[PDB]
Amino acid sequence: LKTEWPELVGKSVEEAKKVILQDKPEAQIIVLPVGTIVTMEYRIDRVRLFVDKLDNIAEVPRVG
Amino acid sequence: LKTEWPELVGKSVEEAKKVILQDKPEAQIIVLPVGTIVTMEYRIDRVRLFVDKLDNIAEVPRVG
Amino acid sequence: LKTEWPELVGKSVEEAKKVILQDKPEAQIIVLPVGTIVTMEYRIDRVRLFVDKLDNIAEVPRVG
Amino acid sequence: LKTEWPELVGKSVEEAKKVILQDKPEAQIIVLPVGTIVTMEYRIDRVRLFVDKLDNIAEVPRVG
Amino acid sequence: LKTEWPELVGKSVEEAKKVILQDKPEAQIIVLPVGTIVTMEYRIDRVRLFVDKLDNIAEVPRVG
Amino acid sequence: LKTEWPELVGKSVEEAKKVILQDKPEAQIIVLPVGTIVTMEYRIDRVRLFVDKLDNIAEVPRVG
Amino acid sequence: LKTEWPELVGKSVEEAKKVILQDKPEAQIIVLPVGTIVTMEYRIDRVRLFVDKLDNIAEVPRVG
Amino acid sequence: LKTEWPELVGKSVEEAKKVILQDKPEAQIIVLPVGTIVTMEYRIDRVRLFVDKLDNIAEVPRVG
Amino acid sequence: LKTEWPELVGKSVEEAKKVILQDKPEAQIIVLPVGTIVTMEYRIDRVRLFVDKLDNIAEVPRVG
Amino acid sequence: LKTEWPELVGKSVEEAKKVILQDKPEAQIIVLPVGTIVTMEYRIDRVRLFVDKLDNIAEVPRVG
Amino acid sequence: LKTEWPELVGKSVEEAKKVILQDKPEAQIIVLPVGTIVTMEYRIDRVRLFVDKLDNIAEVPRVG
Amino acid sequence: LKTEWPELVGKSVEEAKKVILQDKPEAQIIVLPVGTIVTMEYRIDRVRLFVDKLDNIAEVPRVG
Repeated sequence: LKTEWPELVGKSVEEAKKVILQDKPEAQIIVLPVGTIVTMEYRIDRVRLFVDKLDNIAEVPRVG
Repeated sequence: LKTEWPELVGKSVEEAKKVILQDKPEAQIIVLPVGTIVTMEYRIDRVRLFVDKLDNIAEVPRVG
Repeated sequence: LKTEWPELVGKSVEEAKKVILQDKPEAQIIVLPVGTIVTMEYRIDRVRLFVDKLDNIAEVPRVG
Repeated sequence: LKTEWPELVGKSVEEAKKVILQDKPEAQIIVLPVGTIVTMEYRIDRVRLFVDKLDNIAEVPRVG
Repeated sequence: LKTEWPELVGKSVEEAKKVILQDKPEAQIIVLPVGTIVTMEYRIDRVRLFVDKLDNIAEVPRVG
Repeated sequence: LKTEWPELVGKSVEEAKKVILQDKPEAQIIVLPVGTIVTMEYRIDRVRLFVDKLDNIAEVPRVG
Repeated sequence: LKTEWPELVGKSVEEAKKVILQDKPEAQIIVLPVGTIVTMEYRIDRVRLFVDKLDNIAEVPRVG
Repeated sequence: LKTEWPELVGKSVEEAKKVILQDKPEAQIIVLPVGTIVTMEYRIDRVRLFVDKLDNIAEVPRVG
Repeated sequence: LKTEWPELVGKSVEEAKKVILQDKPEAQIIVLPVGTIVTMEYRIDRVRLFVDKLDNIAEVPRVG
Repeated sequence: LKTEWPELVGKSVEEAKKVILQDKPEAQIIVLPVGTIVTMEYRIDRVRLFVDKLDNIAEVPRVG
Repeated sequence: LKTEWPELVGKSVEEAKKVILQDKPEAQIIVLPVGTIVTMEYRIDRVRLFVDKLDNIAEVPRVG
Repeated sequence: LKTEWPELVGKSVEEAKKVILQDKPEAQIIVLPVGTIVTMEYRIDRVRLFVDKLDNIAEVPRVG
């Protein structure tokens, strides 16, 4: 399953959209300047617990 | 499919681990203080394109 | 009760406003670039206490 | 409806928990150092749209 | 005493200025994009002490 | 009216509390490490309007 | 000695320059958007020591 | 007039205090870890104007 | 060529070091808390040019 | 092997691209404003382990 | 040896370039908006060691 | 002239100090956790001009 497009680095948005929609017809393509947000790899086995000063769960745990 | 544990907000790490491993035996549980990183919802239909000043792809596009 | 519009990811502002105002006629719609602020889920059961070096309440506690 | 506790500024965590649980027996109390995260007022009428370079919706819109 | 204008969320700058100057004729109105600075509630009873590694006062204490 | 204590820079928390409570018996004293939050002068004549991409009011305007 | 111009809040750059140069003919006036940098009060009696993990001086101490 | 102590880089806090108080008996010495705040050179001729979206003065101008 | 160890997520530092040194005997292993720095994928084909206001090269370009 | 172009500091993007593509015909050139992201030297011998509160591996270790 | 140009504060880029190139004919002049990056004084005697959780060297030490 | 110690990555502070002081007897060694500050290469030919909204010099230009 193809989930990354390293061949598109350096290419135009127009070329990137054409290639991505060929491989992933349902793609919802979002165009952002570098450094807008810090993306993160999704790990379906991982569950992060964010805890407070007393080691209680402070945010809703979710897979990723 | 259960991917979030809102019932665990306010509970201890020990209780959270017990509940999560019951629902998701393979979970790799990570314990972090609030505010360490900014997590983000994973959207399997979305592909973000991060672009440079000339609208060329600057980072490897990936699903999420 | 509908409080999220995942179907609007990738659509235009114009389409998003039309859909949101159909579902939520009172919506006050605000349009911001990605990464402007870090939004956070509202949890009506939760009360965060922000404390100082001596574990005294430093900000007004509020629900959320 | 009471949703804020300005009278607790300057008091201990122990006193704050006692008062909050009297007013809101279901409260899930989280204790964090000042400056950990930037909280934000929840506005049930507001819907923020976070948009990309081409004014398309980049994140799931939600009430708040 | 009116110190907040929740009714103005979603309205134009022009409408906001008209309403604010009606309620507060002396208002010095400043127009900034979201996320420029992090504003903070002013609490006339509170005095924050900002301390150094040795718990000495490092900045001039002021009310707020 | 005294609202600042420049004479306390360099002194201990204990000395600072004694002086502040003499001048302001109602003070709610909060002790934080330098750099925890960015405080800001309160200006009772000023009203900041935080606006979105379309120059609409995005946050509740308040005095300060 | 006048070192601050609170009367200029809300006025134009043009008006501000005229007033400041009347009071301080040598002023080197710099025009920046809000939030560009975090300015800090200069205290001629204060000397900050910035220290490393072993409590050694890590940066050149200077008055301010 | 001596306003900087480059000879103290690498020395202990104890040695630094002894030297600084010899040169500047009135010094109010503050000890902070590196990176706590971003200090800035004070320029007595300079006046920064921080402006809003409409080029109006948004903060009190001050010398420095 | 193995350059990533996804199987180590959730395991101890001790187990991780043992596995990494088996696969990569020369590894120089560094142990940091999450969120200390933002790491980035190295792309041997890519050359980033960081430019100033006038589109001149402002930093030494390097592969990566 | 040439992996850095210190001779290009101060030159135009156009000149930089010409020189880089002469030395590295496969270069994928990305043009970004200064300060967009914090780049980091790639060290093929190094493996960073990012750990959680309990010293467990929190992110996939990778060479660099 | 002249390494700083305090006389140029408040002057135009054009005037600054003329003066700097007179004093330093080899200068590679870079023009950036305030707040883009945090510059730092170079100290030829200093060597910073950046260490990990176990006090091992985590980055290549360099003079400065 | 040796100005960097890549051979010390992964070694202890004690070993690093011994090696650095052998090569550079005058070194003023500072020990900081990773991510405390963002260091930057010093370029003796470069002069950065930091400019304000009107392209006037806003900070003292210096070599580096």
